[PDB]
Amino acid sequence: DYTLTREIVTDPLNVFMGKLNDMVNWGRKNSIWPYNFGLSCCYVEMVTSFTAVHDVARFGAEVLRASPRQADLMVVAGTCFTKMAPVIQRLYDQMLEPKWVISMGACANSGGMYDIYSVVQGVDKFIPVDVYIPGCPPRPEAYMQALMLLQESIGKERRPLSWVVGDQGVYRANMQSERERKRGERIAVTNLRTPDEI
Amino acid sequence: TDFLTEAHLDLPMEFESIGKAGSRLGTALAMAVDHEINMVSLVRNLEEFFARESCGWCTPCRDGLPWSVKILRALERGEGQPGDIETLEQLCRFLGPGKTFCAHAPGAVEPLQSAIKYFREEFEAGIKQPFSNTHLINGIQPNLLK
Ligand code: SF4
Ligand code: SF4
Repeated sequence: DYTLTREIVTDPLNVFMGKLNDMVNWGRKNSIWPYNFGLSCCYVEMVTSFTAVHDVARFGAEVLRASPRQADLMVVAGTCFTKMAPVIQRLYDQMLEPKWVISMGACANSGGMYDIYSVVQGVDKFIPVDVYIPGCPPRPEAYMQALMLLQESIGKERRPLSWVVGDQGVYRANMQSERERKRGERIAVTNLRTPDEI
Repeated sequence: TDFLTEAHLDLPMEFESIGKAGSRLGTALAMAVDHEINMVSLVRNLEEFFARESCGWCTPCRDGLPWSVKILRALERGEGQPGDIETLEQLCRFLGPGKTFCAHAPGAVEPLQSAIKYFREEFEAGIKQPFSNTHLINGIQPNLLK
């Protein structure tokens, strides 16, 4: 299943054009350049993922950019304060297509624990989000897991190959939810280690 | 009425003479206890009578006499634990006149406090196991109080 933007449609995908679109998607998913944007504590765990003990550079996603023009992925890692929300909107608008969004942490997801007068309740109030990470903060390996989820989402999407030839619509795969995918193994868990030991 | 020892046999059976000795004249129908009677068992029997003859109106008698009964049963069986005699002493203190609705519970706690005062060695002999109110729950480390 797919979602159309320019509507729920089917898969539009010649055998050379499909392979070369797959190569485009493979190159996009193996070359993701995140934007350097520090909001709150979630950014500290994000740059912890950038460091040597985790080495997110292995996935090719270490190239941190101070310019939104050269960044493909925006990781909203922190609280969306009301004064910072126009800044986040302007930085998102300054990015170029294709652009992806990962909300990191409960603040970016929904507002989290700050249902307060000066906090926007989630970055999806004004910016579309492709991957959400729960946690406060999510650990760096959770950020890496969200990165892999973003790569699976990117590798299954259909984008305009050129602005002069072909359909210019953007197709996003309506993937299965991770909750329903992992419900088979999560419910079967019986015994966990007791909290008294290490 | 409070227990009295052999040395108290010489004072006259009057209200103020027995009252100054730490007991009550009562009905003046005395009862003798020989050396073959365990004082813990005797006070257990007395408190079983008093706890089962509570009318149930007021909290200290109704809910404190059975606790003393259970403590005395544990002491008679040799299953007493530390703090039990302290609990009995506090029960005698808090079931006195004015604390309960009528005078049944002060009369109940007179023999217990007198026997603890005069025959404490028999009550301490019943304490033979450490205090244990909780069982261990797997996965929860207990708060180890000192
Ligand atoms: S979700 Fe928690 S850790 Fe992340 S920015 Fe909010 S308060 Fe900080
Ligand atoms: S002290 Fe008297 S009023 Fe209170 S429960 Fe006992 S018998 Fe009843």
